[PDB]
Amino acid sequence: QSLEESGGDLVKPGASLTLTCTASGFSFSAGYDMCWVRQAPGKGLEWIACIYADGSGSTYYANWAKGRFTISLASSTTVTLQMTGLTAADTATYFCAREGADGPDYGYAAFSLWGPGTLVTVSSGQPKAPSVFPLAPCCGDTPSSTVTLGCLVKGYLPEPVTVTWNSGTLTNGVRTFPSVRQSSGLYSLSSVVSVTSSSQPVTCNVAHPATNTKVDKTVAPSTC
Amino acid sequence: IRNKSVILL
Amino acid sequence: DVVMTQTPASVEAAVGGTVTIKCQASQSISNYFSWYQQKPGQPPKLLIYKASTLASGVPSRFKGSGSGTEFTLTISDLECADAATYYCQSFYGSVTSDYGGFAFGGGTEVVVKGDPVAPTVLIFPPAADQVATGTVTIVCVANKYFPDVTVTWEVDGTTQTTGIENSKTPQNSADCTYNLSSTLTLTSTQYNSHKEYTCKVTQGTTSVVQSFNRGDC
Ligand SMILES: *[C@@H]1O[C@H](CO[C@@H]2O[C@@H](C)[C@@H](O)[C@@H](O)[C@@H]2O)[C@@H](O)[C@H](O)[C@H]1NC(C)=O
Ligand SMILES: *C(=O)COCCOCCN
Repeated sequence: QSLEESGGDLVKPGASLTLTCTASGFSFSAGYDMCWVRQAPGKGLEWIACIYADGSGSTYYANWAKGRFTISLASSTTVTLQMTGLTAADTATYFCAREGADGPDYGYAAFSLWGPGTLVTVSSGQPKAPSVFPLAPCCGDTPSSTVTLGCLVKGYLPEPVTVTWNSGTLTNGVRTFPSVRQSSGLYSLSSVVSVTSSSQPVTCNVAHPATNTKVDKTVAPSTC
Repeated sequence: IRNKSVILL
Repeated sequence: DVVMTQTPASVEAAVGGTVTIKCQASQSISNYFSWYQQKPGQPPKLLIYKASTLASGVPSRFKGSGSGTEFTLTISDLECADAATYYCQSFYGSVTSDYGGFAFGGGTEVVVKGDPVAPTVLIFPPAADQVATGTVTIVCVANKYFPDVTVTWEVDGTTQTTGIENSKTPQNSADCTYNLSSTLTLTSTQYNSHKEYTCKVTQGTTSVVQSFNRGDC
């Protein structure tokens, strides 16, 4: 059994947005609740709402969320969250979670199964696809049979971007750093990998879903 | 929430 | 609504040691109380429910205890893999009214102190296509180090005080080490007006310095 949230995006203050939680490996039935929990960047967990999974559709909410948020069971495998009146205070990763249970009739009011989250960014800024630049040692440096190369993913909004190397086949020793918000208000992220210089050309594969951007950069072993 | 409270508490 | 006051906000302990986290409830609550482990970029993982019951696969060196208004999580035999932020959670409600829900503590960042390791440092001049955009971003990476470092940038030996961002990976699950990426952003005019670009990474009485000369790249 697993969960996956979708629908996060960049939206303007005052906007509405619907998120979706999709269950795999199970379908909803009596005995537990499905719930949403959010987390603002760098902050803690904050519960939003739950819905009975038993088919009644009964819901209950955090006091702050009443009136702006609605949780629904849209199908036997999907929960939705409709958000309205959004401000910067609602920027957060939104998680779907299934209440755990140790008996067949009801749950134990803790969350045993979680999705990876979907990010909602409430901002007046416009979408911006990143530019990707190779990272390689100075041309004048002495070559080596092993070298650390990388990619700088510069100037995007909103988060996230994803980075893989060689279509996901290169994973050992990859360091993909947390994003940083530059003074321009746009984000940047770097990723590096250490490889054997022979018979090993490395390409970073970058994706920015908010603009439907996919870009590959093959990184030459130096700035030459 | 009241029903859940009745059950658990 | 119940408020959970979780302490400490951050704690450090050696590999093999013990960390203790306390959560105090603003009113008396039931033992429908839980603890979660969250690693950066991941969702929380349930460790304990009903105050002291271990979730499937969680070892007993995670110990939940307490009742009433004060609950405790004790993590012993600490491993580098335990580096994470931990949260308590209360379920609360009323049999009489439509009041209740879930309250989380504010979290505790756990740092696991492994062996001290000095970083190795790499510097990356801006790709040739950066300069025509009007700004360049230079990248410095400090690899595989513990404890935390301080990064200084120099341009022709002068310390930079603006245009710098730093980003640190989570602690490595095998050896507790960090990695760090530091970026210095300048206009193209600034970049082309100077020669030597230096990243200095300091760890107490140790410094590791890496430079490049623009004319050589
Ligand atoms: C009260 O709850 C009963 C038990 O339902 C289980 O627990 C609740 C809290 C939900 O998680 C639900 O999905 C579970 O199946 C229900 O059978 C009963 O109908 C409920 N009564 C009222 C009046 O809501
Ligand atoms: C709580 O367990 C479910 O709450 C459903 C909404 O409240 C029901 C009002 N009768």
